[PDB]
Amino acid sequence: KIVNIGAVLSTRKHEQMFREAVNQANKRHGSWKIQLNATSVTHKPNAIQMALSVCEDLISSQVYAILVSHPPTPNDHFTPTPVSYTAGFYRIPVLGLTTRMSIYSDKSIHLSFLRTVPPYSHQSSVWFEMMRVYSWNHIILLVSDDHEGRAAQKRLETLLEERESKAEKVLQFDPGTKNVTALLMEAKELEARVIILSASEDDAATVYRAAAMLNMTGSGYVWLVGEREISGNALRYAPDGILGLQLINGKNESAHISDAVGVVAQAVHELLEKENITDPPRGCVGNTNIWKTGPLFKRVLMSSKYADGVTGRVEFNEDGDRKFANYSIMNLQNRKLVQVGIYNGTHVIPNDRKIIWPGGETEKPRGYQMSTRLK
Amino acid sequence: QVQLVQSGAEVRKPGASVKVSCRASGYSFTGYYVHWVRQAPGQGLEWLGWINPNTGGTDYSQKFQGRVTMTRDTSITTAYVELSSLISDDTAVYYCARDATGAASSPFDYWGQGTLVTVSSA
Amino acid sequence: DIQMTQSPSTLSASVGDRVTITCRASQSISSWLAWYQQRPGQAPKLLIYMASTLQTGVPSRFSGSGSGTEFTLTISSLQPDDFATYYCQHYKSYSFGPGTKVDIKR
Amino acid sequence: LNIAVMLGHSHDVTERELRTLWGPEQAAGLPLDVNVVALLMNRTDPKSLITHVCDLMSGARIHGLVFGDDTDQEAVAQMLDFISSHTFVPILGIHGGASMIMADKDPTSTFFQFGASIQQQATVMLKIMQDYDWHVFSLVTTIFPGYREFISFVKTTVDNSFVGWDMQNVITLDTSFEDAKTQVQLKKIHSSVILLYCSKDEAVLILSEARSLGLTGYDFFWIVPSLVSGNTELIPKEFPSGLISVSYDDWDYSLEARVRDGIGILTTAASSMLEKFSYIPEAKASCYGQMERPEVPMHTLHPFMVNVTWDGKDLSFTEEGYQVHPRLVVIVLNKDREWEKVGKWENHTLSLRHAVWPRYKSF
Amino acid sequence: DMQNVITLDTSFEDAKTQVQLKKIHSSVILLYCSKDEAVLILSEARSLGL
Ligand SMILES: *[C@@H]1O[C@H](CO)[C@@H](O)[C@H](O)[C@H]1NC(C)=O
Ligand SMILES: *[C@@H]1O[C@H](CO)[C@@H](O)[C@H](O)[C@H]1NC(C)=O
Ligand SMILES: *[C@@H]1O[C@H](CO)[C@@H](O)[C@H](O)[C@H]1NC(C)=O
Ligand SMILES: *[C@@H]1O[C@H](CO)[C@@H](O)[C@H](O)[C@H]1NC(C)=O
Repeated sequence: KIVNIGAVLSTRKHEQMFREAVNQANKRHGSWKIQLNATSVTHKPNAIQMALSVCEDLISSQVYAILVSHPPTPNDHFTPTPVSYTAGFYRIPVLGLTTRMSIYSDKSIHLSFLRTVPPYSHQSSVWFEMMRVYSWNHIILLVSDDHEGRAAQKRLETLLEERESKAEKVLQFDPGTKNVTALLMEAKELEARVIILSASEDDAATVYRAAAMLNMTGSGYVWLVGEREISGNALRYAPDGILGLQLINGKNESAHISDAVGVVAQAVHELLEKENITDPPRGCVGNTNIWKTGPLFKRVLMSSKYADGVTGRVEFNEDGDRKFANYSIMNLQNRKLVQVGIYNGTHVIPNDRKIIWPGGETEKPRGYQMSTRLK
Repeated sequence: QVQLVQSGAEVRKPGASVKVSCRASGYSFTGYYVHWVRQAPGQGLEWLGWINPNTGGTDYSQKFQGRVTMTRDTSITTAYVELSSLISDDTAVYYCARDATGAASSPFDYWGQGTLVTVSSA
Repeated sequence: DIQMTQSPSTLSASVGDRVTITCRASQSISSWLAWYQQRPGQAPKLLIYMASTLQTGVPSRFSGSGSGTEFTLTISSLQPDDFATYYCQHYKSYSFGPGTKVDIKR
Repeated sequence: LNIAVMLGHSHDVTERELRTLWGPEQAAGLPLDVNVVALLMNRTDPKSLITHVCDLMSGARIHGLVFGDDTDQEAVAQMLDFISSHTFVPILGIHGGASMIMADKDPTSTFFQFGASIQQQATVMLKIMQDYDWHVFSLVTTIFPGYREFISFVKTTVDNSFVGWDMQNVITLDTSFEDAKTQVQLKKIHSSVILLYCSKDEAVLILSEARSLGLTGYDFFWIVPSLVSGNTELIPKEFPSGLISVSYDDWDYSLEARVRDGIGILTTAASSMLEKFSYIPEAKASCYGQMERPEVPMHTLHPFMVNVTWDGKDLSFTEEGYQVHPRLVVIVLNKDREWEKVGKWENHTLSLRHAVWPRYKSF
Repeated sequence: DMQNVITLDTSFEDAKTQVQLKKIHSSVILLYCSKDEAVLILSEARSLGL
């Protein structure tokens, strides 16, 4: 009765401290045998080298789950796709630590991928909650033409159609285009002036520059900005009055690992105590049979829910994303991020700090407005 | 020198809350577990739980769940345990012991002098 | 979990007499058992860890044997300071037995 | 210039290599001769696949990869997409595990599969229902990945069509084997045509529930997607007679024909690239060893494979990577507990049917 | 406007009961059965929106 867990972590010191955390998890009184063995490997820049290392080290060591964290370089995407596909070939579940990309939500691509961090598409729920409390009846979405962007747009439309309301129009941006002046010019002649932005950092900076040069950041306009579109170079181009979102300790790898090790330990205990199980294949070479207990492990992970984590209660939906996550509403004042609101799930609680708006106005502006110029 | 210092004897009415401290010196406080074991008179040792100062992880016995709270402070290397809903059977002596981190072959190498808690209606 | 049973409940012997304590667990625990000595009004002291190796500073008279579910504590010569209660505890259950107390025969 | 093809163990490697080599030699001679390298393996584990790909990379700079499979594992499609997304070598899917087109292709990837996505399977089923004059609708669905987009697509199609199907309440199952609210949801529909959307085991469970609830009569018509009836050789007892579905098998095609078509597609793409640009494409020197972010200095093959004609067969591909005109043969469950071809859709995106209506026997 | 009379062949059948109960589209339904039979019929019809 030996259960092994693999880990793909950014730095050696993090690997050692998380192995120590796994050992501490093994110090529980209800655990007897070796239910959590610690194996770690650094993120190799080469994709096929990483796949070979995983196939030769983790799968060969009878891993029940693999933990993959953020790459050491946030500038590069460095997606965990190479290990996710290999794990999904054998139906071996994985627990993404801080992978916020909205590509693994669909399990038809990543069969056995799970993550404890909500994706960028999940911010549509927070946007809907903010709209329901600030009376943003009319909205306009500026979303780039990307799979993450398409998923976010679909989720936003699905949540908005519940109130029998729809956005005026939706514009698509190419992933890397520069001449976005026409889209903003045609979006200016709209009754609604509450803009939600969902794009990349460079695209967000380009949109900010285009709005600044077209005087689109004046009084009355409200800009809703996600987590990705404020971080990085956007701080040097975002105008005042940005209503941005930020994930509480979202990039904190230590807390996510500490929660994930306990969650996976409890899941392993439940799976072992549930019924008869099938051992993982000893070698990754020459075997074309999926794990029989893989779907059962995924089901028990989905059904798992524990509040012992330092980041609040940890639970997974049918799409493998965290439910009831904590968001912090950030308002850009004097080119500095100010925490002005919190989001504990389906509820927005503003703080005592005043909320400024683009154009220098302090009073809360209206949303949809008329121009009395009817074509 | 490895030494453990606890609080003095306390008497509390039933249904109240009692807090017991445990100060460690002479070794890495974060690098060793702190385990709390009680012993009623005329009865053997009874285990309550343990706290890891390095990560703050708290483990509690299923019998004592919902009443035992353990906190640690790295700045002063002191551990505190809080117990609520005291009953007449909770009158015992509480000891804090040291356990090695990662190694599972050194059970309670050192023991403190112990703290006596008396629960009565007088 | 795992329940620890100690036998005999009470043992009385003269000074220098051999002392044998038998402790049994509910199921197999391999060799993860430890023996403690606790005098009345005093904190417990660890004598043998892992039931095979003696703790540093413990007199050589104490010895441990057994494996699996049955473990035996053996004292070659009883001493006046050895009149205390002995407990057997498993590592990953933190469960202590009822305790065997050595008293002067009378 | 060089194409490497990997097949299964069903037939002999030498004959397949010879016929693939002689394929393009029949007609439409390329300006530069192209050779075919054939490999045979009994296993398709990811490490073996990537090692074979790297070995083929050193094989005189293989430009195109054709992969054949004999197993039912669909993760090989994801593995091929991952390989093509970081090696810049186009990969073409043939019959086997790679035919299950379900994942969203990476924009930087160059993976194209001969299989038909469920997006066009929905249109084929709608056309079949039009041919049967079935203007009533019912969607009994379960929580399965990639089905919300299909539900949205079919809702938009029915809402934006002149046929005007009677779209009743859509049944979305909360979880499989619930046995608590599933019966109420299945009994809340009184229609005649049901388009199921779930996995094979979930399909069997739902059909058993319908049998218990008496929803398998003469007037009840059940239509299921390709993945439900993917294994045509395995017919569970819970499937009633007359079960209409779509699939793609060797009834009208063959593995040799499919690999020959893939070779022709690769040759035509190479010829188009040579005609538009005098530069000759070349494979990467090393398999994957790089010290910096990958980049493509030359033009990719995507613009050169959107309008392709092969001796009268236009096997073009869309932006996603699926065929514009897939076979997607429509089949029904015959009274002998076996699947029988009843229609085809490849003909100019039109459905030609044998017109056999009373196939719902009371077995 | 009398419609087709629905008769329950066997108690707790749960197979032919549903198809017979789907034939009636009227707003008024009469019953002729025992107390437990009436309870089970109402339980079956509650899921049918009747
Ligand atoms: C546990 O993981 C380590 C990796 O540090 C490995 O060397 C060892 O063989 C593993 N043990 C088992 C029983 O899998
Ligand atoms: C992560 O959180 C822990 C406690 O929750 C804290 O000690 C640590 O400083 C945090 N790290 C970062 C980078 O925020
Ligand atoms: C979110 O934050 C609030 C207050 O900051 C806290 O009460 C709540 O528990 C947090 N959410 C979770 C899931 O812990
Ligand atoms: C969020 O907090 C509000 C007020 O504190 C409370 O009414 C609501 O139930 C909370 N929601 C969640 C999901 O905790």
